[PDB]
Amino acid sequence: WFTFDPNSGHRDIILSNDNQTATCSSYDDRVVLGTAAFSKGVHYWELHVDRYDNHPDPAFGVARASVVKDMMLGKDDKAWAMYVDNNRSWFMHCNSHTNRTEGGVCKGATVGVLLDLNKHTLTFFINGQQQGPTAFSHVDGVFMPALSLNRNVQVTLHTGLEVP
Repeated sequence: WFTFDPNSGHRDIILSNDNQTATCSSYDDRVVLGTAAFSKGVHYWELHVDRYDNHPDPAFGVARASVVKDMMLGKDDKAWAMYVDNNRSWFMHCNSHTNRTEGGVCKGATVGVLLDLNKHTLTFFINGQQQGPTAFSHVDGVFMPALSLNRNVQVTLHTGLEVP
């Protein structure tokens, strides 16, 4: 179980619903992290897309605590993310794009994030279906759940979820 960390986020992040819900005041992407740090075991969580207006690229994944908070997740070397619009996703890390996958998100979609620190992998799901191949492998160290979004998106966190 974790929530959004109100002390982790860019100041433009807006938390609500006992810190289970996030949006942003900015049209620029801003980061917020979860209250959990993972270093072992297998973790799965979901983000429900409460609101998706226009054509933004919210991003979902995991990060080091020192991730830059005022840019899309995966623009620096401290986050591993899937960014996704209404049409398609990309995987991003270190501002490098891999594995474009057709099929995106919309209001009512769910994004699932599977951080497997036994196998050292990060895998994404949309609406219960794996999105692309395993996104990143040989992932090591300590990760916090991460989100970036702007004012065109609102997401609600669902945690304490059984691994599929």
